[PDB]
Amino acid sequence: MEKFRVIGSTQPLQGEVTISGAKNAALPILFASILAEEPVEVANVPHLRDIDTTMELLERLGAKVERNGSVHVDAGPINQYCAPYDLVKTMRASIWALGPLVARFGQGQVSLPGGCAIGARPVDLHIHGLEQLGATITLEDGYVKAHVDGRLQGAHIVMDKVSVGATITIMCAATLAEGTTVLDNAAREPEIVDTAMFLNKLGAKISGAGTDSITIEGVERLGGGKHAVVPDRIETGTFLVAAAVSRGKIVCRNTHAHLLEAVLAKLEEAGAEIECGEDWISLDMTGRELKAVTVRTAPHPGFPTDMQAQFTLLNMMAKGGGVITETIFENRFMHVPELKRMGAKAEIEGNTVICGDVDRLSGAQVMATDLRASASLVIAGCIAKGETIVDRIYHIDRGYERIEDKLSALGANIERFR
Amino acid sequence: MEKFRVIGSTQPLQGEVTISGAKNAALPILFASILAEEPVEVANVPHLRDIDTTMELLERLGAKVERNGSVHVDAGPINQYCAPYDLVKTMRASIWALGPLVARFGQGQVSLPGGCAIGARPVDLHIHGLEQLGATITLEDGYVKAHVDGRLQGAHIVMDKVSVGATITIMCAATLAEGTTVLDNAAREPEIVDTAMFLNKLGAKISGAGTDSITIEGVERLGGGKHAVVPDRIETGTFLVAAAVSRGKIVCRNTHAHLLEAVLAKLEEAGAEIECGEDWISLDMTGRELKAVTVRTAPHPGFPTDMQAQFTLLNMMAKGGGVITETIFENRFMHVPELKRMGAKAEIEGNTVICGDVDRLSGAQVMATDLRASASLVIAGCIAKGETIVDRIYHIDRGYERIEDKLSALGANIERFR
Amino acid sequence: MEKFRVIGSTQPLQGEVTISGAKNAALPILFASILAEEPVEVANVPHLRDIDTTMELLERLGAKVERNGSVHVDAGPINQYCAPYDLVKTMRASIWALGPLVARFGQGQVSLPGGCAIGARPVDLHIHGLEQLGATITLEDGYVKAHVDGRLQGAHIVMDKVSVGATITIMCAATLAEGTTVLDNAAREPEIVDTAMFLNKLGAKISGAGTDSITIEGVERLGGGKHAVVPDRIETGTFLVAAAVSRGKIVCRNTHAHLLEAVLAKLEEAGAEIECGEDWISLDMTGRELKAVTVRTAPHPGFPTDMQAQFTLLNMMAKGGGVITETIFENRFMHVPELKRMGAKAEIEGNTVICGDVDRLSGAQVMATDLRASASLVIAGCIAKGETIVDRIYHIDRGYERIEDKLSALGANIERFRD
Amino acid sequence: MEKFRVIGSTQPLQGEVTISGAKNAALPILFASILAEEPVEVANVPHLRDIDTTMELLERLGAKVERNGSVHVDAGPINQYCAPYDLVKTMRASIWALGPLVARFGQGQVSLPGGCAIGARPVDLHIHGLEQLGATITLEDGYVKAHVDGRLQGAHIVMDKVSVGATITIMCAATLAEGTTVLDNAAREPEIVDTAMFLNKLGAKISGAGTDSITIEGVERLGGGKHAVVPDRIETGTFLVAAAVSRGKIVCRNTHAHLLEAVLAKLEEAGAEIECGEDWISLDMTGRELKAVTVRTAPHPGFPTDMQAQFTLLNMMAKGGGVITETIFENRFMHVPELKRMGAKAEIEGNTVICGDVDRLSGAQVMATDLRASASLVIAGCIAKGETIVDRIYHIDRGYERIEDKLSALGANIERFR
Ligand SMILES: CC(=O)N[C@H]1[C@@H](OP(=O)(O)OP(=O)(O)OC[C@H]2O[C@@H](n3ccc(=O)[nH]c3=O)[C@H](O)[C@@H]2O)O[C@H](CO)[C@@H](O)[C@@H]1O
Ligand SMILES: CC(=O)N[C@H]1[C@@H](OP(=O)(O)OP(=O)(O)OC[C@H]2O[C@@H](n3ccc(=O)[nH]c3=O)[C@H](O)[C@@H]2O)O[C@H](CO)[C@@H](O)[C@@H]1O
Ligand SMILES: CC(=O)N[C@H]1[C@@H](OP(=O)(O)OP(=O)(O)OC[C@H]2O[C@@H](n3ccc(=O)[nH]c3=O)[C@H](O)[C@@H]2O)O[C@H](CO)[C@@H](O)[C@@H]1O
Ligand SMILES: CC(=O)N[C@H]1[C@@H](OP(=O)(O)OP(=O)(O)OC[C@H]2O[C@@H](n3ccc(=O)[nH]c3=O)[C@H](O)[C@@H]2O)O[C@H](CO)[C@@H](O)[C@@H]1O
Ligand SMILES: *[C@H](C)[C@H](O)P(=O)(O)O
Ligand SMILES: *[C@H](C)[C@H](O)P(=O)(O)O
Ligand SMILES: *[C@H](C)[C@H](O)P(=O)(O)O
Ligand SMILES: *[C@H](C)[C@H](O)P(=O)(O)O
Ligand code: NA
Ligand code: NA
Ligand code: NA
Ligand code: NA
Ligand code: NA
Repeated sequence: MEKFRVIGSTQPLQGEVTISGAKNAALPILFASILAEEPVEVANVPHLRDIDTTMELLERLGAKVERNGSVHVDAGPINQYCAPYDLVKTMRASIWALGPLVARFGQGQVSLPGGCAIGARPVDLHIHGLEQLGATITLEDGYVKAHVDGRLQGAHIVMDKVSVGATITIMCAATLAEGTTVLDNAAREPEIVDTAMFLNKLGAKISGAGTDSITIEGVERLGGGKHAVVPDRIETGTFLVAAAVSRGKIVCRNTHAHLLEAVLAKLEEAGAEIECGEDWISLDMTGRELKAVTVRTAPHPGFPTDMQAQFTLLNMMAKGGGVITETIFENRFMHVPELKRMGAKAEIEGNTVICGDVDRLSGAQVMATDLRASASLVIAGCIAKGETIVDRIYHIDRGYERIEDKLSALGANIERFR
Repeated sequence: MEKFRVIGSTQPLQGEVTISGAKNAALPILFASILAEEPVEVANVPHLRDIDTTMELLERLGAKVERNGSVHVDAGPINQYCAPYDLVKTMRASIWALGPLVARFGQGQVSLPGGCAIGARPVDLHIHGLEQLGATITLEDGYVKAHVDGRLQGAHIVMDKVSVGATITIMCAATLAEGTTVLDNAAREPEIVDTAMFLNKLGAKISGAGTDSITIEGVERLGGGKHAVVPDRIETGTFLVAAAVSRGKIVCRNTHAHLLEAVLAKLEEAGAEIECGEDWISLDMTGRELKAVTVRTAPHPGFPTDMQAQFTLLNMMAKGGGVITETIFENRFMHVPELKRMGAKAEIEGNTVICGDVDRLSGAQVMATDLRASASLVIAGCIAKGETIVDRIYHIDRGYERIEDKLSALGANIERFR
Repeated sequence: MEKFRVIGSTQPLQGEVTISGAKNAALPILFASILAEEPVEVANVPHLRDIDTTMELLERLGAKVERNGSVHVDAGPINQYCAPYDLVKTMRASIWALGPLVARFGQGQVSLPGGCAIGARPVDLHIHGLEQLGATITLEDGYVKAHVDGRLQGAHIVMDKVSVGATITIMCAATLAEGTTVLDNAAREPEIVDTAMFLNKLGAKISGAGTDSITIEGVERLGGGKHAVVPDRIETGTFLVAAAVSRGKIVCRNTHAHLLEAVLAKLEEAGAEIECGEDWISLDMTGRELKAVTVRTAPHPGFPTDMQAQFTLLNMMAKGGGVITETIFENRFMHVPELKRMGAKAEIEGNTVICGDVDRLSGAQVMATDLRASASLVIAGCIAKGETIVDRIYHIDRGYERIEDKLSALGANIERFRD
Repeated sequence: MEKFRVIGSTQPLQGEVTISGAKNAALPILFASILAEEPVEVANVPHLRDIDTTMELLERLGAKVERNGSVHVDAGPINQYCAPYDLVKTMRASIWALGPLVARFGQGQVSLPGGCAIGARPVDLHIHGLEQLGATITLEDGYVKAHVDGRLQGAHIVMDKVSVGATITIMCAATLAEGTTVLDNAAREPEIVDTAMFLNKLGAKISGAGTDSITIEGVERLGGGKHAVVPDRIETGTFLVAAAVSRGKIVCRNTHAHLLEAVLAKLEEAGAEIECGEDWISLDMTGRELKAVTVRTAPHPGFPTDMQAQFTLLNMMAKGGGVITETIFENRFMHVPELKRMGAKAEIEGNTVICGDVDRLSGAQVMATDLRASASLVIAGCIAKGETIVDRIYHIDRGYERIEDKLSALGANIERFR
């Protein structure tokens, strides 16, 4: 198991960082490419483990896949329709293959994702969504087995809850259904907007993406095309926090303020000065005193739960307390007892963390548990005093491309080892 | 203390009900008219106590007010700026007086509302939204005291949580600020749309209302005009549920399905046949079995917390159990133990009620506690066996207009008495 | 509708206060006397609205009832078996009438309590506990109708949750059942112990009260007798909070520390010097810095939920934050938005209050919603700057005896008034 | 990693099983023996990973240790005082080393445990209680470092909350203090009672163990002795559920009903025939109808949280719903989504699972995440239709001795493989 050895410092993290394509846009785009009958190019895809898994999954369906900067996909010759346990237990996102498969081939099988470290994370909304589009779905031997005689049919659908994943499953499958689909109470996340933009280039007709009502007019087939994935707003916030919490000064390139206004306002409120350009965001925390903030996770454009662990660390270092309420997932405070091992002060109650204030963390051996928690611990390591060992660092590589290099270019002292 | 004596019946409720203007659009529109220098007419306003309290409150500022079908307001000669405790303790919506006063006159005092039966209901967002428009705000003798030297200044504001009230405060006040305001993560409720249509008729420049990003270009003054208040989606919901739970058959006039797509979909799922027209909605339940649903309250267009009490009842009488989860207010199951007095089966756990199934309620003396719970008890009274006395019915009059007359036309047996 | 006009001061509250008998012991014991075939005298009973309500409820069953220092009760000639809606809507402890009546007479009807301000407060455990003693129970037109053909039958009962009320129902009712009952996971509140002491004087055979396992050996009947009610630990805590929060000095007479060790340790943790005698407790906070504390309400001997609102105020005036977590009742933070009107700082999330720090509160008009919140507002009145009007003050009289007079003896400026 | 291959059947699980000594007794007793200057012998100790790890902990302090039926410990020559990271990350109960060490040697160091999967599990109450006995405690490099100049000082302590672990820590440490200690609001779990019996045989002076006030009079030193560990009530509960959920008939030996009255009563309420002897409990579910039940977890003698996963399975197979509220640990529902893979039906909200009804589960591949979930998954494997693979089965050996053997003796078809 790979680990990070991090040697901390009161040195501010400063410099520049090039922000990669969004993990959470590139995934649903690549799964959406199953619908396409012609070759497809997806530019600005980061190198992550979840993309290798996704790439392998498409290969195992009969698609031809190749990558470096872009990923090229020829989904034309797809002639298998299963996403097996072996891969799904690796990556629950695999659920996204069920919609495109049934919609294009009338058939689809996908291992039901078991339990996630951050929550039970059921998929009822995906299932009920495709059923509403005319599919028949069962569970046999732990596989969600879906099928429809003919084409899926357009329907008016109102989501019980706001769900990113399910909004996508339904929107994507609806592109090849007969007639028109109106999905109400959809999620507004910008990766949804990007997945629609991509599909529309292939010959789909999706309108209202990024509003709570999405209209999809079904077409008989989708073609080919090129698309550059939207920048990663979470990677972006992650580095801004890294600068904020170290009295630092950083500019993020190839990223856009409109993707993360809630985070940018919270960072301004915690003391930072923020500037924005055509395609960059800068943060200056030099000579500014870090102040605690109150936070409530919520659907976009509210505060994203993917920034929650990073702001737990911020508040732990910020004077004036700091309270974080997590509404989205039920078990996403696993970073707290780890940070406590480094001398951090906080208390948990239901869905809320109440942070104390601490001048400086102490290096210690800690263990990553999930993707965003993992990053917070590495940042903690950078500012702490002495040597930090972050075990199980493969979690980071699921969502950050070569984070040790990116942070090293900012003055961090990080070693990847076995 | 007025009461309702209801004699229940197995007879399904049938007929027509004419839906009134939305209470929650009428109110902010009325408070918004404080910004107007010229006479205003607000049509399609229901007769509720809360609208009387709002009228009394404008009178006390120096406005000229009168009504019957419409409400007529001349806020030109206003020369006092305090909303006093004796009225605010009656109706917390009075905080809406603060923003217009300070925006137009540079000054405002409103009594800080105390505890609500359904929740703590703080107004921290209203105060902090106004502070970002450049107002200086104190609390003194229980009065939220706001002031600004000159005009408020437009700003970029990102809401910390979704709030209907706070969104309104900020939008209305920004219509007279110098420069442009952008309000992100605003509430999307349809009463916000209405208020904004109203304000634009007076010379305001508000775009994006009904989306999560509201842009307001400030103007130096607003003039006069005439506006008709959007129909009440909650009152619509309430009668649709009455029909459904008595296995009956109704049509609601002067309403629009697009105001309540979440409610209509749960009524369909529960078994009801629903048709919609240009300005009407019907529900037919005759010879259809009532089926339990799970519901989760959320901000519009999700399932409204103002429909939750009524849907508790529906589940209590429906087969298959039913689960209602309330995310918005922390204490809105006060109806449950009073319904249990009538023989209902339910268990509360945290923010969730788990309903059993019951064939028919039994009449009993019960007590209304809040507006929406009140109507649930009344509906319950109509289907129960024997006589139900609902104490403290003045709550119903705050939000429904002569509901004993509307239900009477549908065949209910209801007496108002002391 | 009565109010208090409180005028605040920085002068610490100082002096003595004589603790009355526990309301929450007085009540079960009076409902318990329904079992008694002959005269009973209950000493050390406070003068409260809830006791007046209990005495009328007893009268309406056919008991003969008088009071002043004590309450005298002859339950011998009881001839009716209904607790009517008009009384239960007033006081939900009226549910305790169900078990004695069914146990002694084979029958009892009691109106099913509605919603309470502080939580839904179902009574399913009382009912189920009585069903398991052999009773048949139905809900008919809002009334809990219980009957049994003959005497109740002892049973081994394991409580699904800890409930003060239900433990008492089952305990009392069991004293006239045939054979032996063992109640497990029983509440251990001292008011249960005192009710058990009371019943045993009348010829009952209750053992293990105050532990999690209570054995009741049923008897055929119960005599009469005399009992002085245990001190009120909540009133005790409430005055000790008053001294502490006013940076003052107090001694409470006719009370015992062993009733509230959890409150005392938190008061010491808040920075107070506390001393105890055989029947008194003193607190001195003079020259001392009030420090915030974290609290988790929990069954006795844990931190009592009835002290929560008062400790909410304590933490709001204390430095260092302060976190209060309520695990018992679901909606018991109504005092918070009212204290906010007086300038307090706190935020609520779920079952937890996170308190800020404030040097001095500010007088304002405020509304009592419940008994314990009522007292916290009064105490806040005493230390705030200026005048405070506490509306709907009748709540306080449900559980405190002439509280304005007790506070006035300490230095407070309080006026009960109308209109 | 070892796995179980289970092949399910409708065959009822029937026969006998011998209950071992309680895991949760044997551990605190073996940590308690750090106090003793003379050899100690602890009989009826189960063969479990956690007991190997404890024996290793003890040796590393310099104690002499053998086992098989019993564990022998000679703590006399202890010359070291650290519980290192490499052991604590394996088993957080190593915290119980801290108290005995500082009590006996004036010094102790223990790695601050990180996150547990079932909750954050802080240890604040152990620290604050040892400080109240006169210890000075610090956090340094992730180690809890305790020390006192001389002997500990008996104190009057009220626990902020009920904690099994801290109760024991404070109780054990107090046996060597100068003077008397009174631990109010103490935990009452029978494993505390057992530990105190063990200590009094060595010369300690503990009384009240079993109630909420424990009085310990300090002595100078403690000698040696023999003690048979109390039967495991959770292992007992677990086999009783296995029979109940299989329409089965079982008798458990070397166990006592008074250890688990809460569980027996819910089993009876579920429709099972229970009978109890001097040292046995039997359950007969043959030809009986399994009925759902409600459970609220709570401190002993309430319903134990270590039975909650098993009772989740039970209610999932029982008719009439089933609600389970967990009030002790904040993330103890990880079995749920894994059972869903097997066709189980249930939803979760906050601290509560709302169970549906299923006639028979479907074999699938599933993942154990903790001790009690692990066992519930194996039992589900025995009653499901088809083949079930439970991965990461080492979890189960942390607390159940040779469970595949105990279950085969009841009819089951289980295979341990790699
Ligand atoms: C795009 C991606 O690869 N993963 C992201 C995606 O996860 P994901 O799409 O799983 O997140 P969702 O918005 O679907 O889920 C949010 C909440 O809704 C619940 N829910 C969801 C579906 C369902 O059928 N039933 C149900 O109850 C989930 O358990 C969770 O409690 O959005 C999350 C919300 O920002 C991000 O944190 C994840 O990083
Ligand atoms: C229009 C009107 O007269 N009343 C409606 C309005 O109330 P209202 O405008 O009060 O509702 P909000 O959306 O503002 O409140 C929603 C949640 O946000 C919280 N919050 C609100 C303001 C604030 O400054 N801080 C804060 O934390 C509230 O306590 C609540 O828990 O919207 C509610 C939600 O649809 C409706 O049920 C009410 O019937
Ligand atoms: C007259 C009297 O002595 N009143 C006290 C008594 O009230 P009371 O006896 O009502 O309080 P309980 O101990 O019964 O209630 C504890 C918890 O159990 C729940 N519950 C209770 C009974 C039941 O049948 N089902 C059920 O679910 C309640 O809703 C509550 O959440 O104890 C409370 C808790 O210490 C004190 O605050 C009250 O001042
Ligand atoms: C080795 C052992 O005997 N383990 C058992 C023991 O664990 P353990 O002794 O760790 O359990 P505790 O009773 O201490 O913990 C109960 C609750 O208190 C909290 N807490 C605990 C200690 C502390 O210092 N601060 C704090 O907040 C925990 O988060 C938990 O939510 O009791 C549990 C409760 O039945 C059982 O499930 C475990 O199997
Ligand atoms: C953990 C985050 C989930 O189970 P995965 O499928 O995304 O790994
Ligand atoms: C209850 C709904 C609130 O407290 P009000 O101010 O509207 O009376
Ligand atoms: C409120 C405290 C309850 O409903 P009561 O019966 O004591 O008035
Ligand atoms: C999980 C059960 C805890 O971390 P452990 O230390 O007992 O493994
Ligand atoms: Na902080
Ligand atoms: Na139902
Ligand atoms: Na404080
Ligand atoms: Na609540
Ligand atoms: Na079930």
